[PDB]
Amino acid sequence: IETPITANFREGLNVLQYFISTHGARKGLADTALKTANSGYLTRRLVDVA
Amino acid sequence: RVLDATQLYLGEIGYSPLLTAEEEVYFARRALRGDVASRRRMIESNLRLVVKIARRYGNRGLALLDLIEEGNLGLIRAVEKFDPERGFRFSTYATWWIRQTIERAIMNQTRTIRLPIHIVKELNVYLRTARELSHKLDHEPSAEEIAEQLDKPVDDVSRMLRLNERITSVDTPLGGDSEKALLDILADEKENGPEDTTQDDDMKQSIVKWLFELNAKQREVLARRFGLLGYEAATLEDVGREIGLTRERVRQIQVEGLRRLREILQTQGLNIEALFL
Amino acid sequence: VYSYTEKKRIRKDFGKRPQVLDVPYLLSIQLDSFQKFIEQDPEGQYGLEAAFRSVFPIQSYSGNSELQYVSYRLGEPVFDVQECQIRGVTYSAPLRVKLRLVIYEREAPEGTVKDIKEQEVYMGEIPLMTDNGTFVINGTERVIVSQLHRSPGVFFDSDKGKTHSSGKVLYNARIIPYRGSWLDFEFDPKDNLFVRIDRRRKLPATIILRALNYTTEQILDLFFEKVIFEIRDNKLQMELVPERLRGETASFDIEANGKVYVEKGRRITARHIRQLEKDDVKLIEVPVEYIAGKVVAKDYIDESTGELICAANMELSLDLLAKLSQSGHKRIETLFTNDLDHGPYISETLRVDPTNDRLSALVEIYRMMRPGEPPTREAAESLFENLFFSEDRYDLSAVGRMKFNRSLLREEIEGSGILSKDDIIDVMKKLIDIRNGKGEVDDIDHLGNRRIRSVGEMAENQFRVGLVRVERAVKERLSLGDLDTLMPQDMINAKPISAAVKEFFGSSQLSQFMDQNNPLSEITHKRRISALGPGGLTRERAGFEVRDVHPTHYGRVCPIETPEGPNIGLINSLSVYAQTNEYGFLETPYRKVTDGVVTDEIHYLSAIEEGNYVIAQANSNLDEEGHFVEDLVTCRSKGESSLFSRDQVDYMDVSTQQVVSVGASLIPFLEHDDANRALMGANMQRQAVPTLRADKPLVGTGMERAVAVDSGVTAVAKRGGVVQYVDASRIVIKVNEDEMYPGEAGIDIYNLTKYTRSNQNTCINQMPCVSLGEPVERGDVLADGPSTDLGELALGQNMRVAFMPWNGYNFEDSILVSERVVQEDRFTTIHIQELACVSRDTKLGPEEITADIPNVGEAALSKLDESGIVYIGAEVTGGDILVGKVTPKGETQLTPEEKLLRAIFGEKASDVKDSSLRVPNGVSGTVIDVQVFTRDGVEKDKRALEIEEMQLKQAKKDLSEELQILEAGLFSRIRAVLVAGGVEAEKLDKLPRDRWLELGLTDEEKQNQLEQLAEQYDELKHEFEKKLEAKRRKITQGDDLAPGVLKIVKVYLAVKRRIQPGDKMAGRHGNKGVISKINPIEDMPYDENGTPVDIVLNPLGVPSRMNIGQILETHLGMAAKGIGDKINAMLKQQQEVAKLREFIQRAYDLGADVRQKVDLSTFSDEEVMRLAENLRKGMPIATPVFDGAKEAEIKELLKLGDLPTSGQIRLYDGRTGEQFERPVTVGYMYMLKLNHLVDDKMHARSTGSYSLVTQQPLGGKAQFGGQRFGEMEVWALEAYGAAYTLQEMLTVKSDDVNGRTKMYKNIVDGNHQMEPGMPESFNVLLKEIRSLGINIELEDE
Amino acid sequence: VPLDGGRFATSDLNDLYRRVINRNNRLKRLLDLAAPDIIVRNEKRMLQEAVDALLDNGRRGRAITGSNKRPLKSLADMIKGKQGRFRQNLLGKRVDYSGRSVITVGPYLRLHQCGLPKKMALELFKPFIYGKLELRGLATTIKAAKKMVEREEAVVWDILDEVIREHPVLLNRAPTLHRLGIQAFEPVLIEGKAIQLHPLVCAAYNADFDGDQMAVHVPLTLEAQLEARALMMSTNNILSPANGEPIIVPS
DNA sequence: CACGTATGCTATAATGTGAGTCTGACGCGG
DNA sequence: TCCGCGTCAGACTCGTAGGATTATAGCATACGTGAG
Ligand SMILES: Nc1ccn([C@@H]2O[C@H](COP(=O)(O)OP(=O)(O)OP(=O)(O)O)[C@@H](O)[C@H]2O)c(=O)n1
Ligand SMILES: [Mg+2]
Repeated sequence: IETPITANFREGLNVLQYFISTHGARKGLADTALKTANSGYLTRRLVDVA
Repeated sequence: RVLDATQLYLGEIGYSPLLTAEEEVYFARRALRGDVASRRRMIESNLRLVVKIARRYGNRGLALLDLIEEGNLGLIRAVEKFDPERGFRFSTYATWWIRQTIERAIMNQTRTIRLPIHIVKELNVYLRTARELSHKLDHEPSAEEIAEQLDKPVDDVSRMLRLNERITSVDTPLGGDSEKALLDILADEKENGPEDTTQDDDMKQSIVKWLFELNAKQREVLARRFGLLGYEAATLEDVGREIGLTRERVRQIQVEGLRRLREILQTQGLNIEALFL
Repeated sequence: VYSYTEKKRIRKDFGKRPQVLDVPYLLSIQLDSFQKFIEQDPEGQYGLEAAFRSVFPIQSYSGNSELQYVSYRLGEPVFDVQECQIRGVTYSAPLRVKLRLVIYEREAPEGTVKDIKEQEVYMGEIPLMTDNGTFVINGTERVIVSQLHRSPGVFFDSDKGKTHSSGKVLYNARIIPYRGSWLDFEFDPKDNLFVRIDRRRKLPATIILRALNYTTEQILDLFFEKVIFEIRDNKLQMELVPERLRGETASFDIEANGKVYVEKGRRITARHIRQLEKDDVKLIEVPVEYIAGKVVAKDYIDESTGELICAANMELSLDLLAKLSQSGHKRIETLFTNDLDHGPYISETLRVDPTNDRLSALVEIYRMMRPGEPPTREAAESLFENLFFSEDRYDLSAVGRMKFNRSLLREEIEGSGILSKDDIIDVMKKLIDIRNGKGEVDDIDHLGNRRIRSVGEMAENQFRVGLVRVERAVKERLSLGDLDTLMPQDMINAKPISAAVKEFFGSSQLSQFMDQNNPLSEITHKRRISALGPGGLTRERAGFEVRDVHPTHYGRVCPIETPEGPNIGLINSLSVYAQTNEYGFLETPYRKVTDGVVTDEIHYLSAIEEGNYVIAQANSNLDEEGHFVEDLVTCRSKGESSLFSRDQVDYMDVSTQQVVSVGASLIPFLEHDDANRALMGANMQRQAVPTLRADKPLVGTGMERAVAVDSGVTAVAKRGGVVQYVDASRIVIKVNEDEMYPGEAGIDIYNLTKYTRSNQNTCINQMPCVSLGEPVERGDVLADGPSTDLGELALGQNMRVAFMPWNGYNFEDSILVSERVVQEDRFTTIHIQELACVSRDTKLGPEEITADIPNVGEAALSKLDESGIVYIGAEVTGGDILVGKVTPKGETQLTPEEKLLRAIFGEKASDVKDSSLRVPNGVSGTVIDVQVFTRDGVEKDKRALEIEEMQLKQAKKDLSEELQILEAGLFSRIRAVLVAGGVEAEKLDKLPRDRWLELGLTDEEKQNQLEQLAEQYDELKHEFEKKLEAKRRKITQGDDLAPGVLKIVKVYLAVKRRIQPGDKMAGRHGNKGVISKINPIEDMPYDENGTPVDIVLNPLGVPSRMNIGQILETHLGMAAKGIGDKINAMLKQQQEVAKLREFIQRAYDLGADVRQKVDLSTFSDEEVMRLAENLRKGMPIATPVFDGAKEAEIKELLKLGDLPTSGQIRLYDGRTGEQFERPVTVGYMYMLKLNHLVDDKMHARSTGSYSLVTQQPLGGKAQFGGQRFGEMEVWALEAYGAAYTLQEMLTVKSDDVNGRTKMYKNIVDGNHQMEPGMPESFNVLLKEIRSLGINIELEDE
Repeated sequence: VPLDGGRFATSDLNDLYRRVINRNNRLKRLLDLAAPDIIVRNEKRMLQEAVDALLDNGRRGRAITGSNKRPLKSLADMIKGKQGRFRQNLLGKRVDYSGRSVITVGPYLRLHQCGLPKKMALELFKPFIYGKLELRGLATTIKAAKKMVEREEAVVWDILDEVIREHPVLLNRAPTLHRLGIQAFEPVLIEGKAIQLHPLVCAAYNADFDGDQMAVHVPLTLEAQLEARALMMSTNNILSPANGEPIIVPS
């Protein structure tokens, strides 16, 4: 994102900085649910081969 | 890319000749006398009629093709027992046969546990009655309300409605996702847990030891009666077949064996402990 | 100006932004939507009216008979919500519909004068929505979650590369109806326009126009601009439009008049263009070689022969030009097609099109959908017209037509549900405009393209499906039957419609068990939006783009509330102020800014309307009754944010809260919390189990009261007035004359729900808030629900918390709690689980519910009464029998060991088993209630009969007290009317009230009032009779159960669970923990004052977590409690009401720029001491979300409490007595006990039952299951050495049947030897492969 | 099999076998009856459709939907999928002498120990109790031993304490990414329902105590006990299988 | 001989069908 | 070499819910086995 968050958590994000934060946060959380799958599929392919 | 069994067959039926009245009479007279070609043409020409009835007979049991094939069996019996001498048309007579054979197959094959036509016919009347009740009673029919209307037994109405209850798939996953199928919940009841099977082994082994702890003529008259050591479970009177050959002395000795063994369970530490069991 | 319940306890507000609009009713969507479905509208096609008019009238295939719809009506519900929940039936109304069978003559042309048969037929019961927003389906409260789907209309999208490593952007249009086949247009790498009907095989786009009867030349006239070529004398000329060239390179020397403008081989800039246009250039001379390639528009034929020289859409040549000239044509219309802006797409598509005329096109379309089947002309016309041009099979709906027309830039919103020939061409035009460069592609993630379906639309659709199934049956029977004997009800079946709707409200993905741990859980579940289930996305289908926060979610959808899981991003909580527009798009309130001044005029803007205006931020500073203080205000438009001048600003955010959802609005210092942690915080508040003592939150936001009231779990006063009678069961209020209607008696009765089971087996208890003889207004809280304090929402309990390590007892989030917490029974919770015992009928015989049970201790049977049912109030523990039952056994063929055993004790105990319902193992509690459901015919149990005696007498008492209080209240009014113009005070009281039918006065308005009160009295007199007969009938009524089932006994247990190690606790900043140890009071860190801390939380679970909210909550919590401790001290010493008033006013009016004013004074002395008594256990403070308390305000509040500004204190270790070597942050964190109790999750198994086919042990604690030893877990043993451990796990522990018993025997024998075998799963595998017809044999050594 | 409700429940293979038999027998009939060839053909198509559905449903085009709309599970489907029989019932299974519960800290423990709830351990070592009970002659037989455990008699606790001594138990956490996701410990009987985990091994399990749960497994044989104590013990697995750096360390 | 189960026949003419779509990726075969 | 086809996609946990859906005709002779 071209606009960074100027604030910190002690300062309090404002409504716009918090909303902009959400994107990164949720992509992180979705990443843990979804990517652990291709990660895990790689573990299993490796195990079968060796 | 016509690959579908259905569209292929319906293409082949369309490709047939359609029969008239006088043509039906010519073919039908030759057919009953035993013409090969006449039979084939009357069947092949009237396939369209089966399909029409088969089309208004789906979503009830089998698939369209299934219904079609069954209906076709009715067409053959129709051609077999058609009367061309009677002025009345074939289509009218065939319709009965086609509907009959389709319905009969739908009453048998549809249900995994094969339900007899007799119960099915009874069920029809119960259901039709329920419908008329529902239209006037804004609520739905009770078993007792249906029984009152037919003047029949509540028990008999309930037995029938029970047989209406249709079958659950074991292979079907239930937890919405394919999380667990019903098979995985439902345990083998006929198979005992190793805990239970081991307990019976302990009792069976203890018996041999218990038989070789009392009197030699007390374990030889108690065991062979219950079928514990013997091969066949005999009665007080039947223990005479071995060597006992008595009725009174067998009954005194059976109970004498059990009385000395009741003291053996009181002293080991069971008796009232193993009475709840 | 504060209400009565607020006078008892006022929350201090640190908010500074005045709220122009109040939080709406939070359960608006569910109620409005379903209300529209059942709502009787004559015109406005909504729910049923629409459904009937759409399908009906149904006319027969013969056309003699037709069935037409008149009107419908819902019968009143057979059972109340209460009886439905108990009995386990759907709460529904019978649907009675008036239908008229009209018959035509076949002999007369259309004579309707034969038979009209009109009757009111039953078609199903429709489930009704509760006042709260729920449905009770088979005795279970369920919510039908609103859905989010792609809006009907048109959408222009594009594979951004994807296909062809060429990397070509292929543009496509998709026309989406509400019902019908989809119409796709798409481009091919070679720039040929294609049509996919119903996403089937590809067809050339021009073919569809031929089917709509377009000649080649008409098609070309539609897409292409004509360019005229005049052939003058011998030289070639063409009519020029100055611009057309524009950004092209001149292929010839362009000469105009006599003078050369372009140089040949140079690019024509803007100067050349304006020079040519101003010179008024209309003819330019051109070489003959330039036309080689140009496309002719019309058919040009030889006027002499009358044969075609060139067909339309044909590439011209030098010789075709020559032939054209000499025939006598000196004008040639050619397609303007200059690449770049005007592409020849349709021209090339016509060359790909194998079809010629309309018929050939209709045949090819017919052959696509129905490949193989020979065409007929009737068949092809019928199919094509029935695809997109039939009113019955195609319907864009109002929203489809509206979004369609706006996408094609129309003026008219409303129109036809069927696609016009004009529509299709306009869509193709726009597609090609986009592939030209003049146009943009619609966004799929844009909320302007995602629409909300709540309930009413979805119930409507299922109901239409039911009707469609009925239409086939109806039309079928109308044609076959004789018309005159046959009435309409013998044709209609109710079971198809009832089945369609039952499957929606019962089987459907969006119908799910209400989430009922706590009020917030309920309220948030009812405002859920799911993109999943039918007509939506799947987890497989769902990408990464859909899941992420879209710019348009601002003010409509919460960006911080979504399941952390596979459903992340597909499920969304609705925002606070958000609502559905008439068409079902989401919209958000905004304050209109007029001439720079910010009005209170409030406009709800849809996603698409929002893009157009510049909206200022809520935090933007307004100047005292007019415009913005600051010159450059921070605003947002076009989906992005920056500074703007004041004149540019159009609108502004209504509240600072509107971005956030309900759940997140309850997090105090959200502003200081990372969005991830905040998500889990809002998510765990829903898991909070209500405690025995519902404790308010000291650090709140203000949404607390809104949520508690709107959830419906609190009893709120409609009428108000003064409380006549309080009871731990009921509240009767006498209404005030101003709201009290003069018709009925003016006494409201709220019956409180006592200790009842939830879906999660939690406890639902209503307690009375107000005292006897308290005055209350409309909308005052009369009784508190389960997790609510005086009107405010109370999900858990606030605690003195200190941030510091303990002896590893708070290692990784692990929590150290004081014994004082357990003692004070805070976080003690009571669970209410329902257990049923079913008496069925088997092939062997009916099961008996007798107390007479083979092989059972007198200890066990002591607790069962005559019938075999446990007593009310009886405490029970695992294995105790609740309802005794025995399964009849037929010819039990016992063995010699069993026959000798049965002979020894002689306890033959008849031919019967023991299948008694007994308390599940380890669960222990008190029987609160028992219910018995019997079939009508079978003789009632002794215990069932005494239960009915109780219900009957209790019913009689209830109704009697109704008529008595209602008669007393009604004559109390007659007494006041009679005094009006007839003074008889003492004289009227002496004669009996029962003999007042004679009493009147002169004929005025007051005599008419006496008549009203007398007619009501008698109305209530008969009403009481028919009510009592209804109650008596329901109590005697024997219930229709499942087939097989003779009777059912439902036992309700109550268990009290104590807090304990393993139990899961959290805060509201997403901060979880498991309790590790309960420390003695002596051991816990204590203050200089000697007061021990309740909880010791680990400092290291804060800076890593980046939820700083919890620490601000702790500092403010201590400051709140600081002021509570001062008020507690002043109340202990009585002191002056004047002095308390002083301190409390200085306190409420602290904040630097506090919005909330509290002019204490007006409060009467009695109101003030009731207020102080509540403020004593800590002054409750509200920190709005994004308009919260500042650090400086919190430190200022701490100074008012004489607590430290650092909010750190000197602490002493309870064990040693020595001081901790540095100050520790202490204060009050509001903590929650989540549903995840160790009591429930704890499970263990040695040996148990085993699965049917695989012979492996079952899974799950409810099935007494072994833990799954997965591939992952196997590999670990493989990495190690552990080969015996692995074989164990594969064989004697799972399948190996012989092995497991043999090894059990060895372990009791103490041999610890395995003796392995063959796993039964492998034997199955073999059988499964041989069933495929593959020979798989074991080859021996 | 009969469900409790009096209803029956069956495999979809029964529906597929019945399809095949009905159409096959109907084909026998139409051959006995000398039916015209178009009808014979339709029946032969339908017979091949039914067998192909029975072997592998969904491969031959549109799979045959049963009762809900879900395609009937065929023979190949029970072998094939991850869910088939290989991955689900054969490369991993559900297991006897297995338990689970919430985990919580045990800072008092030594590295080779773990807090095991009393009631959980009572159940896991049931056969081992039965065995010592009969060798002490405190229990006359197994069913009396079971009833002594059911009554949870005071002498039983003392015997259970004696069995657990020097007996290793496997703790497992999902997901098991690497071999240290299973470790052996000597158990310590504790009052309370939560498993107590040593802090220093929390790294290998990726265990944090905000409600995670662990599987418990009892190695039965002498061989399995020795493999747990020597190979899989916490103390003996200090270094990781990947890098040479230690995984067990204070935090 | 009664009870359960099955195969029989009905004569106005009627004779042609009919769900949900959209993941993104990769590796062969025609 | 371009494009329909078909095989892929983490590990354990618990809590669940529904049996719902459907229509078939009615009656006589024949086929076959079991009770008194
Ligand atoms: N869907 C999930 C969630 C969690 N885990 C495992 O459980 C661990 C702990 O999850 P969690 O407690 O949510 O994360 P932490 O990093 O411990 O953070 P915190 O508890 O402070 O939120 C994850 O890292 C992961 O190994 C997983 O495998 N799959
Ligand atoms: Mg965790």
